[PDB]
Order: sequence, then structure tokens, then C-alpha cells
Amino acid sequence: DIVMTQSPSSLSASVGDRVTITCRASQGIRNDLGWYQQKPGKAPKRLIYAASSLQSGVPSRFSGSGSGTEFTLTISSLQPEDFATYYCLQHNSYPRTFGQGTKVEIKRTVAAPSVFIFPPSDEQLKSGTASVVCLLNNFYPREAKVQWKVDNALQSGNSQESVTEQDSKDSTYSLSSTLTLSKADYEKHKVYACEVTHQGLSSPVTKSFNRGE
Amino acid sequence: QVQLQESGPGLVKPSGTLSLTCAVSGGSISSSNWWSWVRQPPGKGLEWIGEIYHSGSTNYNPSLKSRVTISVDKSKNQFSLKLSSVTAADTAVYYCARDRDDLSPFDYWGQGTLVTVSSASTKGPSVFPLAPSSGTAALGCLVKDYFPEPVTVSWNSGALTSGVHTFPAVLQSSGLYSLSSVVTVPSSSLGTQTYICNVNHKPSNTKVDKRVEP
Amino acid sequence: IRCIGVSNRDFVEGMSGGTWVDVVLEHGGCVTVMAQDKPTVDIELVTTTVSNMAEVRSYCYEASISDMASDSRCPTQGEAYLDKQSDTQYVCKRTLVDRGWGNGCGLFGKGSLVTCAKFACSKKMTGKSIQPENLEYRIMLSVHGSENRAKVEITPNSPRAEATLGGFGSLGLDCEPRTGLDFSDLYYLTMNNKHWLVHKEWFHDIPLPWHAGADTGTPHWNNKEALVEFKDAHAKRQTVVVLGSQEGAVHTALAGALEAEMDGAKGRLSSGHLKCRLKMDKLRLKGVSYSLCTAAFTFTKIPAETLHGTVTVEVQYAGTDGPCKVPAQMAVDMQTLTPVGRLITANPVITESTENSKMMLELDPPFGDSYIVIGVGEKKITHHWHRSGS
Amino acid sequence: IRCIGVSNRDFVEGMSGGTWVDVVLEHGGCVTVMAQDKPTVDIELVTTTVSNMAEVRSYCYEASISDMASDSRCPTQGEAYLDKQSDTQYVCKRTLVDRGWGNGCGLFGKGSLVTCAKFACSKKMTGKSIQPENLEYRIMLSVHGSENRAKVEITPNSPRAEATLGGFGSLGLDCEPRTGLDFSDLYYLTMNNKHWLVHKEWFHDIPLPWHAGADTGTPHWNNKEALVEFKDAHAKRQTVVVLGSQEGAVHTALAGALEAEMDGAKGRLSSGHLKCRLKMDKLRLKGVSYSLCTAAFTFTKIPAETLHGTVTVEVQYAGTDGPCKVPAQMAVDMQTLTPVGRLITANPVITESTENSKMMLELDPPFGDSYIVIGVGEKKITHHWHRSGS
Repeated sequence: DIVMTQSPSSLSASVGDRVTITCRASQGIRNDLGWYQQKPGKAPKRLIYAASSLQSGVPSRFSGSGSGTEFTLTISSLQPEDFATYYCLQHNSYPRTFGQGTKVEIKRTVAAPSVFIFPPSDEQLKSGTASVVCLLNNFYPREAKVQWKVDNALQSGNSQESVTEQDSKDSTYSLSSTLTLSKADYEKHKVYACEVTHQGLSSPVTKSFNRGE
Repeated sequence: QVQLQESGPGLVKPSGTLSLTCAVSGGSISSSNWWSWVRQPPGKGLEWIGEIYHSGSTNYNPSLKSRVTISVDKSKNQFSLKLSSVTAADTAVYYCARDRDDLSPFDYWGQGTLVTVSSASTKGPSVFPLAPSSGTAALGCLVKDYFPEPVTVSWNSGALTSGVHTFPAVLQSSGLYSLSSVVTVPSSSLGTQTYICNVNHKPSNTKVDKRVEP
Repeated sequence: IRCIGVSNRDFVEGMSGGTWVDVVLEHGGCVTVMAQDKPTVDIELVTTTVSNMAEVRSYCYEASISDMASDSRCPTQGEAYLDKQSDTQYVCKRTLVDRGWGNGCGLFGKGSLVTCAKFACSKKMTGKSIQPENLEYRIMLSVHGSENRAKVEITPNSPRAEATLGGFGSLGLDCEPRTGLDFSDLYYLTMNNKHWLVHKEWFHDIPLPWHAGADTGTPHWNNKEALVEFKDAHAKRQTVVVLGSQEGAVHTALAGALEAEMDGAKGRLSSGHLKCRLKMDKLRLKGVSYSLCTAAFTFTKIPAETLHGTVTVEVQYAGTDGPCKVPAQMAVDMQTLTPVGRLITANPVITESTENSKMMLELDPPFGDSYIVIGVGEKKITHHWHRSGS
Repeated sequence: IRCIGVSNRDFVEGMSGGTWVDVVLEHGGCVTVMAQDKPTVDIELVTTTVSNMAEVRSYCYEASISDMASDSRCPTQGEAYLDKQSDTQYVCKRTLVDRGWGNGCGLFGKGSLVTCAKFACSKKMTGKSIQPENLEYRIMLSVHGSENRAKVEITPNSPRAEATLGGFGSLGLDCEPRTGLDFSDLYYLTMNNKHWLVHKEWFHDIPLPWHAGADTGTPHWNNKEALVEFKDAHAKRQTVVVLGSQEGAVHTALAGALEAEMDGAKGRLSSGHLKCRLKMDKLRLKGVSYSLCTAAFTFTKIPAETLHGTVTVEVQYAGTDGPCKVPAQMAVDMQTLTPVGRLITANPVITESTENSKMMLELDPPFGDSYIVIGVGEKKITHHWHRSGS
């Protein structure tokens, strides 16, 4: 079975940059190779077909070259909508086989998060659990530090983070942090705070609330 | 031209059998086209499962040829995938696809349906409001304690599409998924606009409209 | 008035006051018939046409292949085999290849190797049958000058047609559609909107992948090998590659074949030939020895010489005594006015009773000098004319 | 161990304890060199390759046309003319056509007619130059049995290379890259991912539309006429139609040309030929007359006959007294054990000090019956062998 090796695995480039993704086949495939763009949540879309052939509905900034064992997808001028993960597929030999994929991220001017905080709803309290939610909206880069403080007690091991995929227009990331407490232990305290450290911040941002207010 | 939609149970018992169907519209399934099944484990790459021509002729991936069967129903214009003796390694998003007629690779794709392999059973989610609190304001919905994935969540029946962020779900000790969907609006609109989130969990057939109020 | 500009023009003279005259009608050609005490007429084979043609056979001339699979066997270990070997969506090839310890076999010798690949036809050409039931010749008749024009349809199943010509009565046609062109050894081949008539055997000998008739679902392609070459047999595999499009090749192979065109669903041919018998007993000069035109004509154009030596003139008439007989002749001596040469447009007639009507005449001048004379007495027109033969 | 399965295998014997031996290295072939008191070696020309090839000229072999315009002139009214006549995006043709009163002219004769049509090339083939600065031969050396393998790069600008072989010392190569294949009368032609080496004149004579080099913006196509035929000139117009794709035609015209392949940007050829001088003074048997292996061997496979009459055997050794000298010979008489035939794999050595190691030997049996003998004394192995010559 022909193995397809893409390089690199991941890649960070600024808007306007020239991006070169390479694909190598363990055996000769002639030019029966295709390139696909997979945006997150969606199915992959064909960019290119017989190693060279630009497909309809696809901007001319995408181009493919190579043959035999060595191929190249070049995207000439990077765009925010080009944040994606790109695959190569050989179909010269049964069975057709994909490369590991190459993730293309974007570099942009760095921006600070909009921090928000949400107390447990009484509706959720009715069922014996309390979820406190901190939100970090539209920031760059990905790195961020959210610490939870219950009555100025530094929390750990009782929260979970989740991050959105990179925005395809403003190239930003968004983050949610959820502190979970039993209802009982939620009533046992009164000041709930969320502290956010980001390179776009000149000093940590704290958003907080007092129970029942 | 043509539109492909997958459908099947999103949960399968270990050693059970995965069944999926692809419904093709806009064009006949009897055109000069090969139809494929492709899959993608979460956070990983794509794996070609198999292939069928309307003559019934099939080609399967050797890595899993002993376990797949692919078939066609011209009557309903669709084609199907059976995958037997599943393990957690079969946990993936499944796509049906079409080849073009110059034998060229996938020129059309379905939406993709997630199928999880687990001895756990499905549980519908609970929806809670994330209320705004006294420039621009933020609010959301907490979709908590469900299985298996995914949940989809829209706002105002899809009419609020902007500034929306639905985060990927995290897994908890309970082995249940939790998720939050979020949106920023003008503060001025807070009292003069109703905001409802529409939470959808297909394996449990759950549909919840939740109002988020100050 | 037709035929004048036509390069392929025949001149057929009648016989006495005889019934018939034989003519050969070719495509893009014209026949001018002249008989004494008859209006001169023009016959033209305008269009040969063929409808309802049946697809006999199609040939693929451009294809693509992908997804090849191979099976190989060690020496003394049998014949190689793939499921797709007999699958009609695949093209395969069996061969032998050197095997030894180097590539998995425990003994040094020829091993069996089969390679199959998905096959898809991009473009094809189609050969259709031509049956004389749908063949149809279109013939146009036009009185020489002036419903003085008719169009008739001669078919192999109705080679006899009659055409009325207003006050000139009618003409009759009995043609031999058999001796026209032989379509029992011919196919109508179309390829990328180009169309030829080809010979049946040549068409059958065309070494391209083929199927009969264009049935629904999936055409079964015979001889797919013809568009696909297998190369460089290794121990466990073998490279497959399509030949190019064989379109230009076919076009080159059709350099000297009869070319045709399409029109809707109907083929239109231009290799015209048709023997015909012209019946002229019911044909008549407008049967009235009219009064000669009294008023004066004028040249709307200087008289011009046709490719055949004859001379076309056009005159405008200033009288209202129409219908009247046009006075037209040629003379060398302007005293005796002895009529020389003749008139192709025989016994010309102004038929319109309103002044400033126009008339075309085609005259057949003698060699050397002569005078084209049109009119009566004082206001008659003269025009000097030389005919240098060639 | 290589070369055994290779059909195109040469056997070159050394000379005395001499310095050099001459070899001819062909593609897909192998040379086995044997010299007395030398380890047997294998030379193989693996890949000829050409990088950085310069586009000399491109030929269009598939095109399309549309939007034709015509200009016609009456007889004696000059030359027909269109603006697009000299426009590089158009293909035109001047001709003459019959004119008369029938089609607007006041006199009967030849008129000038020009027809132009937009021209667009769909597909093209490209001929690139080959300069010996980017030519590169890849040669693989492998000791006969056992860093005992090396790969060296012989270029026309560096035809001398040396390769070390671990405890066997080193070999030296002085090749003539000139007498290899002539690339000053050859172009690298590519057409739809198919690749040939063709002759320069033949390439220049190719009667297709062409441009030099593939510059940016818009390529200027010479000789567009070559892909476009003009037909059926009427008075005011003229039908234009493309020929087919000339791809298959070219492929057919290349039936017997050297075929090559692509790899990334680098061409890879398979028409290998290379004269070489093998320097063998620094080559050595692992320089230790080791103790003979004491323990017993066993056949991991039944001894097999190569295409060249020689016999490959593979044995597993049960001793830990490695490194040790393998006892291997052939004998007809099992009493005197007189050594007959020889060893291609000369002076075989177990180099691993762990039991159950494997070793391949290639022996060169005499004709008729003989015994393959491997081991010492009681536990020595024998194997009956017949060599029927052919």
C-alpha cells in the first residue's frame, strides 16, 4: 500500500505569505494526485486534480506541481479564509490513500480577549450542580492563562477549558473555562473570580461576582 | 448538481455492527460515477473505507475489507455501508462521496455523520441559560451532560449567526459531554430583543429552545 | 434570377417541340434548360438530407484510467487473478515476469502477473446507418426571369414529382435516386460535431474500444485495451497509461472522405448527383403574344459578363402598358438590325403595369463586336459589347 | 544480496592481483566482479537522472476556436481586411471566392475573402534542453554477501568516485560519462505526464503551433493554422473548425523513442550505459584468516538455481564463535572431498557472534551431479545437485 507523507504537519504563516506544502509517495503515482481543503466541521473540498489542474470555484492562488513521488501544493497569497487543514490523495493505485494532512494556521496582529463571567443559573442549582463559566472572546495568539479564585482560594483540578477553531475572517481564537462545583460547596462560598493573563493584556484581567447578585 | 446526505445511528455497541446510508438527490445514483465511503477519527486524518459502482461492483480497503460490505438501492437512490465487529478504532466521522467521471477523486461530499463505538448508552442534554449582567454584552447556553456527540446549537432559529461561538465539547469524569454556546450582542438591545438558543442532540432526538434573559 | 453566378452551370438545349430532356443534377451546380417555344428554366439540386439515422456503433477515442490493482504469482504457483479481471468497468492485462529470492519466491523463474485498472471513456464517435426511406433530395425550379419558383422533394421512394409555375404551367421530374450515391456501403460518422460519410468495412476495422447502439445505464466497452498501454512489468506491479485522444488521428484518417453537416436531428449532405428526366409538354410561355413595350427602358447597371460568356443586363421600364413583351436583341449592323446571338432568358416580359419596374435579361452574344439592343425606335437603347471567346 | 534475480547480469573475472578491471554498466543490469584474493562485489547502475531542465519550446496539440469574422471584397475592389488579421489571439486565412450579381458585386469574378477566429490552446507539450551539468548517474555497490553497501554519484563533471565498504576497505570508479548516451542531439519532451527523449531536428520539424519558453502573461502561438482547418468558402464567409487533439498522434509518432519518467522536478531516465574502470588495490577480504566455524549449519531454504546456472543457498548457524570462516565447497567424491566448481560469494564469513544467524552463499556448480557441502566433520551438511548446463 502506497504511503503518502505530507510535510510539514503544521504551519503558521502571515496573511499574504507564500505557503508551500509538500507531499511524497513511497511509490510512483504518476500525476494521479489530488489536493483537498478541509475547513473545521465540514467535509474536505477538492482544490486540485491531476497534480496540476486547478478546479472550478477555487481561487487561482492555489496551484499544484510535481510528479512521480514528489508533489507540491503552493498557496501564493495567504488569506484568512485559508485557515484549514489540507490533504493529498493518490488514486493511481488501489487502494487510494491520504497523507496525514497539513494544518495551516494564521499569524495576525495580537489582540486582547474580551473577558466575561457567568454565574450558575438557579435552574441548574435545582439539580444539585453548579457550573461557573468564564469566557475569553476574540484574542490572538492561542496562549492564555485562566485561573479560578473562590474567596481568593486559587482553584485547581476542578475546571475544564475549551477553545474555538481559528476564525476565518479575523483570525482569532475564543476560549471557555468551566468551573464545576457541587451545589453544597457552591453555597459554602461567596466570591467567585476569574483571572485572565494574555500577552495582549498589560496586566491580568479579573472578572468576578458575588453569589446572589 | 448532486447532494449527498448520510444517516444512521450515532452509537454502536463494541463488536456490534455499524450501518449507514447515503441518500443522493439532484442526480441519479446510476450515473457513470463511483460512490465512496471515507472516514475520519476525531482530530486525525482521512481514511478511505470503500467504493461501489451502480452495477453492484465493489472495492474495499484491504485494512478493513473483511468487515465492510457496501451496497446500492437504485429504488431509493442511495447506497449503504455495513461495518461489522467494530472497536473503538471505528469511532469516526463518516462521509459518503462521489467520484467524477474521468475517474478523478472525490468531487462531491456528504455532510458527515459522527459514529461513536461505546458500551455507554445515549443520554439527552440539559440546557441552562448563561444570562448577561449589567458597549457590548455577552450571553449563552450551557448544554450539559449528554452522550454521545455531537450537539448542534443555533440562535433565534438561525437568524443570529454573527459573533456566535460554539465551543468544542469537553468530556467529564461522568463520561458525559458538556458544551457552551456563546454570543455577543449590543447592550442596548438586551431589553428590546428576545434571544433563544436552539439545541439539537440527534442521537437522543432532543430538541430544546431556551430563552436567555437578564 | 439564379444560376448566373454559379460556376458549375450546364446548358441543356431542348429538342423540336419534344416532350422530354435529360439532365444531371449536381450539388452546388445548376442546369439551365432552353427549348424552342418554351420559357427558359433553371433546375438546382439544393440540399440532400437524411433524417432518422440509427446508431450502429460507437468508438471511444478519449479515455482515462485510475485505481490500478495487480496480482502476481510465484513460478509454479498458478495463474494470477483479480476479481475485477472480468469486471466491465476495468481493463486488464496478463503477462509474465522474472521472479526469484529477491522478490518473495523460493525459486527463479517466470511468474504470472495481472494488472487491472478502472476505465472511463471521455469522448466517443458514432456511426449511424443510412436507409433510403429517410433520404430526401430538395430541388429548386426557377423560371428564367420574370409563384414562378418552386421547391420539390425527390425521394428514393418517390422519384417522380410535379411542380407548377404560375402562368407558365408546370414541369415534371422523373429522377433516378438509385444512381445518385450509394448508401448501402456507407455510414454517417459523427465525432465532436464533425461529420463524414465513411465506408462500412473501414468503420468496422477502426481499432478503438467500441459498443453497439448507446443503450442506457452503462455502455459496455469492448477492446478497452486499444486506448490503454501497459508498461515495465515489475515483480508485483505494472504501469498503466492511456494513449492520447485519437481524435486528430481519426480526422487525419478522414482527409479524403465525403464531408457532411448536421441540422437539428437531420443530416445534410453535399455530395450531390442525380439523373433526371424533365417533362416539358405542360410548360408554356405565358401564352399571349403581348404587345411590344412602347415606352423606353434604361440600364440600371452596366451589362456584365458571366463566367460562361453570356451577358446579364438589368433595365428599368417607364411605361404603364404592362403586361408587355420586352423588345430585346443583339445586332452587328444598326441599319438592318439583323438578330445575332440569342437569349438565354427567352421571350422576356414586363408583367407589372406600374412604371419603373425592373427586368433582368441574360443574352448569349456572338464572338467579336456586337450591340445589345433594348427598346423600339427612337428611344431604343444600344450598348457596345465585345466577346473575346475565352 | 543483490544481482541474483537480475536477468541482465555480467560476470567479470579479475586478473592476477591486478589493479583494475573494466566493466559496462547498463540500466536494470548488474555486474558481478570476482578477483582472486578479493571479496566478490556487485556493481549496479540504479538511476540516471537530470535536474534543472530548461524549456526550449512548447507545441499546442489541443485548441478551441470561436467568434469568427469575415471580410470580403468584390472583384477589382482590393484586398479583404480585418483588424484582428494581425491580432495574436486570432488565426486567419485569405482566399479567393466566386462573386457576381448574385452576391452584391457588379461584375463576375474572384473576390478577396479573409476569415479570422479567436484561438485558444487547451493543451501543450514541452521540449526541454539537457545539459551534462545536471546529468547524474547513481551507482550502487554491494559486497557479495555478509556499511557493506555504498551508493555513489557519477557525473559528467565528476566521473571519478570512491566508495568505502567497511572492513573490506574501498573501491574506486573511473567512468566515461561521454560514451554513455548522447544528449546534445536530444530533448526532454513531456506531454500530458508522459515523457520521452527525442531528437532535436524531429522536435523542430513537429508541425504544430508553437512558442519559445513559456513566458508570462500570454504565450504568442506561432503557426496556429496547424490546428485549424478552413472550409467551404462562400461569398461573404468561410467555415472554421479545429482539428482533433493531436495527442494520440504524437504518442504514435513516439512508438520507438526512449521513454523516461518524472520525479519532482527531476527527470529520471532508464536508457543506461556507462563504461567504467574498477580500481581494486584498496579492496580486501576481511583481512583475517578466521577460525573455521565449529558448530553446525542448517538450510533455511532448499538451494535454488539462478537464471545463470549458479546456485543460491541460505544457512542458519548454531554457534557463538563468530566471527568465523564459513566452510563451504562442492564435491563429487565424498571421501576425498575434492573441491569442484567455485564460489561466487568468495570466502564467506559469519560475522555475528550470536547463534542462529543467517548467511547466503552463491556457488558455481560443475556440470552433471555434484554435492553442496557446508560445515565441518560429522554435522556437516550435504545436498545433491544436478546442473544440466542449459
